[PDB]
Amino acid sequence: GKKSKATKKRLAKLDNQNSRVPAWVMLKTDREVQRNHKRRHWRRNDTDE
Amino acid sequence: TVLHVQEIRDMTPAEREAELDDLKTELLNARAVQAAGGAPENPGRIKELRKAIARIKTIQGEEGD
Amino acid sequence: GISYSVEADPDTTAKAMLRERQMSFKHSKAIAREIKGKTAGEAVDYLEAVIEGDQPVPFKQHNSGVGHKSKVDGWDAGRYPEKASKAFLDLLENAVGNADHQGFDGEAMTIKHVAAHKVGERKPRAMGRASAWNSPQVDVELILEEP
Amino acid sequence: SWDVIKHPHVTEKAMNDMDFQNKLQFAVDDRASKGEVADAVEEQYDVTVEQVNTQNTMDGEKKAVVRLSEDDDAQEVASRI
Amino acid sequence: TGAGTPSQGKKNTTTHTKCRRCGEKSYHTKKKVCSSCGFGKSAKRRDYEWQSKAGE
RNA sequence: UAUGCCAGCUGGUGGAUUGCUCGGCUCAGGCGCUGAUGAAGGACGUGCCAAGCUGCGAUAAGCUGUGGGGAGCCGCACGGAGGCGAAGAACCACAGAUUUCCGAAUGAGAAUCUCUAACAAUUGCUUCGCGCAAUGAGGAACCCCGAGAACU
RNA sequence: GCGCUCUAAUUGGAUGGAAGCAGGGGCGAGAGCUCCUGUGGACCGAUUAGUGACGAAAAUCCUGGCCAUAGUAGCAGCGAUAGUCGGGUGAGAACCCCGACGGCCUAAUGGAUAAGGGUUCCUCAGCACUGCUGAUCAGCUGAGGGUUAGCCGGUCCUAAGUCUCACCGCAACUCGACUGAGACGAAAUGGGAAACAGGUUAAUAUUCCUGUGCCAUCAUGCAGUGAAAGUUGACGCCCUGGGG
RNA sequence: UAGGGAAACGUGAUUCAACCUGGGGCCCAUGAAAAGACGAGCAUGAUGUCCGUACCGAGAACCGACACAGGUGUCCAUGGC
Ligand SMILES: [Cl-]
Ligand SMILES: [Cl-]
Ligand SMILES: [Cl-]
Ligand SMILES: [Cl-]
Ligand SMILES: [Mg+2]
Ligand SMILES: [Mg+2]
Ligand SMILES: [Mg+2]
Ligand SMILES: [Mg+2]
Ligand SMILES: [Mg+2]
Ligand SMILES: [Mg+2]
Ligand SMILES: [Mg+2]
Ligand SMILES: [Mg+2]
Ligand SMILES: [Mg+2]
Ligand SMILES: [Mg+2]
Ligand SMILES: [Mg+2]
Ligand SMILES: [Mg+2]
Ligand SMILES: [Mg+2]
Ligand SMILES: [Mg+2]
Ligand SMILES: [Mg+2]
Ligand SMILES: [Mg+2]
Ligand SMILES: [Mg+2]
Ligand SMILES: [Mg+2]
Ligand code: NA
Ligand code: NA
Ligand code: NA
Ligand code: NA
Ligand code: NA
Ligand code: NA
Ligand code: NA
Ligand code: NA
Ligand code: NA
Ligand code: NA
Ligand code: NA
Repeated sequence: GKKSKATKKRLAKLDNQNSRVPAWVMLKTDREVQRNHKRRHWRRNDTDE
Repeated sequence: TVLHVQEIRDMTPAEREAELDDLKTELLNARAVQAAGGAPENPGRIKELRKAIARIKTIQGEEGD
Repeated sequence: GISYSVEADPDTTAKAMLRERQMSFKHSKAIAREIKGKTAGEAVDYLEAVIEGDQPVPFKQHNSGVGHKSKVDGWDAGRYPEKASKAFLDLLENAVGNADHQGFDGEAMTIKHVAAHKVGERKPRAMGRASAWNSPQVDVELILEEP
Repeated sequence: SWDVIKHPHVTEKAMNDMDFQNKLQFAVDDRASKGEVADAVEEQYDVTVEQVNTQNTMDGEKKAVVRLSEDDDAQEVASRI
Repeated sequence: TGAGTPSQGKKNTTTHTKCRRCGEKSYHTKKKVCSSCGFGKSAKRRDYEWQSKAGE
């Protein structure tokens, strides 16, 4: 499928939101923050559009 | 910090444009370094370069340029 | 997790535990039951022979469908739990290790107490997926005592 | 207003182009055409731009591969910044 | 040919997409109309009283 | 005496219970419109490191002025490196600057991008020239004018 | 008449250890009241008058947790029966890698792609999670990197048809047929200006590099002032010859 | 005296996909349109921006809750016996 420059941007953002919660945030928050409640696998999940 | 408002106002419409372009170029090289795994940084500065630029711009507005 | 259910005397006794091991809980009950009263060393030789298949572990409670083994005495069914057994050897290697580091004769120490406990739920991680089925999670205490 | 050049795209592959084809790679703003990217570069660096290739990255940014004239030297340029 | 599983396999047509107006994946690209905000159908935004209990 | 029955003891599993409350629910007084000067809403950005939330908008967790406040500070968020503040910072109040794209969406088209100057469209006045203006959309419910069921 | 919540008045207890919980003693026909020990570590009553989302064994009741079932079924059945011996790495190897031997797939199990997916690609580090066993492997986990075009596509054109504006209808509209104008409507697979060869990376390649070539537009100069008639784009089904 | 190959770096033939060009037959069926191209020369120079481009394309990268025995379009229809 041929994507558009707009679509390609959204996907790019999505790929980026799909990253670990920086190692340091854990310490800064005394570990109250560990899970990325927004992890989206390519196969297991479905991105909008 | 290493730049103030009064000092920005004691400039001429040509001195700010001058100071401005200066910072930008400094900023740009700061970023260039960071991009290349820069280390000899002082993070509290690349942050300033942005605020200063803001200030110079805020002033170019007030002073009518 | 568990805590030692029995009370020991540091001057004449060693301790050892296994935590959240993913292995049959039913096999552990058997092994424990089986090696209790034995000598740390006797247990090791035993367990290794089991992992071999020359010695069968008597399955007295969880034996539905299990075929009879001629080497079982006083009983009939039994198997060769090599995974669960390899893990008891670790518990022993550790219990006998702590033993000597305390001027004891580990290999000759008696297994005064050994018991398995199902602990359940592994618990997902940060950057980690989830538990597939419901594999059992075992804990097991061991108390070595001077002869 | 928006600036044309964001910063130098520095990676192994970018190095090659630099050390081998006299090419400097940049992360530029996505609304920038090749020609705009061309000018901006010849200015902030003082050189002669021969050709510029662009690509919209899966990072939401536009990458530009800029080749300098035979006179200027990519390595020598990038070195100062 | 079952209407179930075996007919699920032909579903590779795109219809509803991210809406330029309300940001929902309800913009029907073949109809050019958002089933959520009504973008493409009306200037006023789609909204009905039955989207909630009568006395609320 | 195996397999085993009943009750207890020690440990576990489980998360009830008791205690606690940064959230709710309800009542009450006050107050009450926003938008072409482009709103409400959304997309995408923005941090030294930054995924979420909050904020902000290419001047991007912010810039300016006045007043308050005060030795501390760099949101949630307690890390690391670094920085800012007696040139009075942080923080609060009012006022101003900036304020990307889509969006009534208004030059034209388009799943938030693109193509070559624009109040598109409908109107009022009219220098009959978009020259000066109006409308559009939003809002918790309340309000006013029309259309108007069925279960029961 | 017993018990629960909170309000009030009157009156008490508690870090010299409240509530709750576990085990145990006494009272009451009983609802229940009370005490002792352990735990716990901060709240808790009594009497009177009130208050009410006030008492459960049940509803194929709801939600959560758990046991037996059971170390049982499945991990065999498909015209694709697939491995074996050595060796490498490794804490660990039936299944990760090398060699040999033996096989499997032939319109596909090969090659190129549309839709769709959306980073799944390459590299490095990992194995708690995922993989019907295992794993040193991986589409898994984490971090990095990666997609380069005048001549491949989109873009332009029009198809069935669609929308917009005007007009008209309707109580009215985000509704509705006609007419008029405008726009939209084809990425493998409609029409269409123009690219080939070789080389190159861990990952791109008619895009980058080397070589050669072609198309359009415009500017300049020369020619020509012919210029729009026409041809082309541009076409069904069946049989067949010739060139190649 | 491009390129490529370790080397040779062939020549003729038959049958001939692609491609090219014809003749015949059928219709109570008649088998798009428009942009564009040609018509209408040459030389030198300049410009040619914008979007897509990774990978899967399937008994594990798509739809089917799944690494699902299902479903899912095109071209390779000329490799040998
Ligand atoms: Cl079990
Ligand atoms: Cl009574
Ligand atoms: Cl393409
Ligand atoms: Cl003929
Ligand atoms: Mg990534
Ligand atoms: Mg059996
Ligand atoms: Mg490109
Ligand atoms: Mg049906
Ligand atoms: Mg528009
Ligand atoms: Mg009283
Ligand atoms: Mg009853
Ligand atoms: Mg239940
Ligand atoms: Mg049975
Ligand atoms: Mg075979
Ligand atoms: Mg891979
Ligand atoms: Mg590896
Ligand atoms: Mg079109
Ligand atoms: Mg075509
Ligand atoms: Mg490839
Ligand atoms: Mg490719
Ligand atoms: Mg199914
Ligand atoms: Mg499979
Ligand atoms: Na997917
Ligand atoms: Na039994
Ligand atoms: Na026997
Ligand atoms: Na026997
Ligand atoms: Na960047
Ligand atoms: Na108000
Ligand atoms: Na207006
Ligand atoms: Na963040
Ligand atoms: Na603002
Ligand atoms: Na006018
Ligand atoms: Na295997």
